[PDB]
Amino acid sequence: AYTNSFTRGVYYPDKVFRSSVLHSTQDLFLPFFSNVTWFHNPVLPFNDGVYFASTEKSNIIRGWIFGTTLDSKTQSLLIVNNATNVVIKVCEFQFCNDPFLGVNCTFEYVSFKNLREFVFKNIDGYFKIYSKHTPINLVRGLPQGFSALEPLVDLPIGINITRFQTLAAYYVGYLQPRTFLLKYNENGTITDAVDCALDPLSETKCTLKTFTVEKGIYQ
Amino acid sequence: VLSFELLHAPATVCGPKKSTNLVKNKCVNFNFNGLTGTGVLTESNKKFLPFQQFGRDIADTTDAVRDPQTLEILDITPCSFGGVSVITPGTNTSNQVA
Amino acid sequence: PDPSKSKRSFIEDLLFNKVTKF
Amino acid sequence: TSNFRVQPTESIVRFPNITNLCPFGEVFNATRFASVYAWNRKRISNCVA
Amino acid sequence: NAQALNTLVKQLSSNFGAISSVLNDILSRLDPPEAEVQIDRLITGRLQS
Repeated sequence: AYTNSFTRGVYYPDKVFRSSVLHSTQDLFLPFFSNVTWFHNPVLPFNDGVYFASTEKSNIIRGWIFGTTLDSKTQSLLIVNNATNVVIKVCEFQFCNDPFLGVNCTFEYVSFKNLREFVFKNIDGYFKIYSKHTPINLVRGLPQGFSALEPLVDLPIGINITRFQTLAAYYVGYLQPRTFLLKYNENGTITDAVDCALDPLSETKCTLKTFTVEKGIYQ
Repeated sequence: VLSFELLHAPATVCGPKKSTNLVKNKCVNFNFNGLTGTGVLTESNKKFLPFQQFGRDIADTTDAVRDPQTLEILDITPCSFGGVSVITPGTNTSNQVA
Repeated sequence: PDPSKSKRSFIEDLLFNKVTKF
Repeated sequence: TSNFRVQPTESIVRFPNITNLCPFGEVFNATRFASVYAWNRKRISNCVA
Repeated sequence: NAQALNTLVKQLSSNFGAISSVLNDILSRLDPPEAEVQIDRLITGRLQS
């Protein structure tokens, strides 16, 4: 089953303040109007990077696991949530399909009313996480609206990842190497965007480095 | 016996760090977290988000920085500079110049 | 010219208004 | 004839403040000491010193 | 004239096949023999710009 992503999955690409300005970047991003997979469960591929989101109420989701095996032979990445905060470790566990009941390490760290959104990314220059939390209308499908995901951590771990698993409705999509245009308000904040490849009008906006296009013809 | 092991993981156990006093409103050479430059460092009201470290103008040139030892978001003005031109009457008539 | 004002004319003011790193 | 340029009056560096409380010298002034036959190992990492 | 000046400024950040367009990278990372080749690439680029 599938659902429309609208304009979600934008995130701050660098630790740079900009104001009242349009800036452009090429990176792994979720395409606009892409089909996310609908859920309300199995192990899934990571591809080059994961977008994950859920219609939260009481922080139901307990965590995530990432790796090549997720089943010993290497320290697979483990992430867990306690209250408003996060516990992280890399572990050679070999649990069955109930790792939440199952409960050689080289790294460890500790930090429908709502929508929570996350991006999980490998840069090869180590691994990073970006996030957002908002209220929403109680609809199961992702509402049409805009805000950017903000960084939480860099994990200096070097772990090989090709799949992930999870410990409300929820959604998964995949990042793609794409150019984007990003609008910054006065207060340093990404506040509108264009996916450059989406359609010829979007490509025109990105050709001009603008959001408004006057009448005419443009190469 | 104190042992030290170095692997491929990023080092998270360091010691004391490189830094100086911070001088406002004068032309100064500077480094912030490895961002080197020179100019007049000044105060600012520019609302950096908590993860943002540096700020840039429309032409990509740096205009602001976070002080890593405080909450201060500085604005960086370039060095004051300009062409120098000599006004002269013809040397056949006088040697005075401005 | 308007003497009450840069002592431009009225039509010169429209022209100076419409027309719009280191 | 030339370009004027107000010189750097002095030089500055800024990086984060290291300092934090981590039990590093706990093995120095401790009490529970074993022997060379069954020596113990204390892992002190993920902090500053 | 705005497009000309902004394009002339943005070309400072282009690498022209050199290791970095931030000149202080080359001056801190490489020894003078090699640094001269990387700077000469940036000079050739910025000058042609």
